[PDB]
Amino acid sequence: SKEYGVTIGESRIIYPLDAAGVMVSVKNTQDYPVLIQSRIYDENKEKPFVVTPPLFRLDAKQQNSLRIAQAGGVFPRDKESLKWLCVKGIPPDVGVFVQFAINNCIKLLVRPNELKGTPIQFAENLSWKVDGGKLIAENPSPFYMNIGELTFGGKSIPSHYIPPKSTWAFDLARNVSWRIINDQGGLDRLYSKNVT
Amino acid sequence: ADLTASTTVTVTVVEPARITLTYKEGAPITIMDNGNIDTELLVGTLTLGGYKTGTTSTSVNFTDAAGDPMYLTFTSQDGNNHQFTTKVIGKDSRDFDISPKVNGENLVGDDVVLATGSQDFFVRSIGSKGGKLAAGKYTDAVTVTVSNQ
Amino acid sequence: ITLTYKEGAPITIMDNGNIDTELLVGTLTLGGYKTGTTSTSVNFTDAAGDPMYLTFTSQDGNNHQFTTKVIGKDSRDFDISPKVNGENLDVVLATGSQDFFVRSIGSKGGKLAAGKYTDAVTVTVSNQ
Repeated sequence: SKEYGVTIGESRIIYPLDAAGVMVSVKNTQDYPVLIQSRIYDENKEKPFVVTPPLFRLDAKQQNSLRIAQAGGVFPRDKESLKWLCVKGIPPDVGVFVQFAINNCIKLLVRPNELKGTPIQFAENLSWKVDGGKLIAENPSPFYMNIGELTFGGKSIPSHYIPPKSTWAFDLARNVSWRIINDQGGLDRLYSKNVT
Repeated sequence: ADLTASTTVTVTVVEPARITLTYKEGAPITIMDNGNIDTELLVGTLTLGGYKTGTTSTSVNFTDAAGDPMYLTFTSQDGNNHQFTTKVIGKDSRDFDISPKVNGENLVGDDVVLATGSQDFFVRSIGSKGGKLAAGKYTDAVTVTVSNQ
Repeated sequence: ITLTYKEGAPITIMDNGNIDTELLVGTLTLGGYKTGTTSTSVNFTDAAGDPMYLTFTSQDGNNHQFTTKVIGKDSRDFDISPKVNGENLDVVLATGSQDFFVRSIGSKGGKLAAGKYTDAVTVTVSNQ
C-alpha cells in the first residue's frame, strides 16, 4: 500500500499585524524525499504575505522551517483577517495507476496589536437563533471564533469558523453547545445557551 | 536563615497539523465482452488520518488535472485519450453514504464530521461517456487538500 | 534572593496526546545566595507539592497536567539537582547565580489539550 504524510508544526498561525515574520516548521514524515510547495490563499481560497522558500526539497524523515513574511499590505485594525497557508508534499485489461499528494492547509490569522485579549476570553459571547431553516451563530468579538465542536439538541453539527463581528449559518431543539479552538490548536472549554 | 522568592512560569503547549494518507490498490479492472468496464468496482481504498477530531467532509478536497466536479478522471497512457470517471465515497457513523469534495463539489450526502482517528474513502468506478475503453494503463495524479479547522 | 524565568521553545503534543521527555521547557535563574550555598539548601516548591516534580496545569477548567524536573549544570557539565518539593532523585552552586533547566517528563494522565499551562513556583534557600 502507498503512504503519504505532511506535518505542519502548528495548526494555525497567529500573525501579528506588521510583524517582520514568523517561522513554522514542516515535517516530511515519509520514507521518501519530497518537494514542499507552500502557498498563501485569500479567505475564499482564491490564489502580501510571502513564504520562503516557496519550493524546496525535504529528505525522508526530515524537518525544516518556512518563514512567513508580511511585505506591505493594508488590513483592518478592528478585527482579525484570515488567510490560508497550504503546504503540499510532492512525491517523486485496464490497469490503474494513481499517485497522490497531500496538501495540508492551516489558518493564517492576521491579528492587529490593537485587539485586546484572545478568542478564549470571548468564546462564551456567541449567540444563536434559528432562521431560514438554519442554525445561525452571531460573533460580536473581533476574533475568528474557530468552532471545533458544535452540538444542537444533542446532534452533531460539522464545525465552521464564525467571522469577527459577523454571522455564520449552519445546516440542520433549544440548547446549543460549542467549543472553540484556542490559539495553540487545543479544544477549549464547553459553553451552552438556548437559541433565542 | 531561609530566604524565598517566587515566580509564575507559563508554558505554551501546541498541537501540530498532521495529515496522513494510505492508498490500498484494488483488483485490476477487467473489460466485459461488450467492451465496457463494470460500475461500482472498488478501484482502491484511501485512508485519511492524522487530523483533529471535528474535521469535516467538506474540508477535504481531492482534485485532479481534468477538474470535472464530483469525479476523478483516469486517462490512458497510449496517446488516444480514453477516459473513465470514478467517484470518492465513504460511510458515516449511522452507516450512510458520505463524500469529500472532489474537484470542489460533493457527489453524495450531507456535510458530516469525519470518523475519529481515520476515515476510509473508496474510489469506485462510474464509467466512460465515450465508451470503448482500450486495454492499457490508466492514470490520475490526485491532490488531497485538507483545510484544518 | 531572586528568581526569574525565560521560556524555552513551545511544547509540541505528540500523536498519542503525550509529550516527549527531557525537552527544555525553559530556564529558572536563581540569584542572591551566600558564598558556598549548595544544591541541598535549594528547595523549589509549587501548589501540587509532588516530590521531585514541578506540575503544570491547563487554564481551560479541565485540569490537564504534565510534570517536569529541575536540573542545572556545574562547571564540568555534571547534573545539579536542587530539591523540588523537598526531594531529589549535593553540589556547590555557581558564584552569584545559577541556571536550572525545567525539563519535561510527561503528561500526568490522559491526552493533553494544547494551550497555556502555568505553575506558581516558589524557591526557598536555606543556610543563609
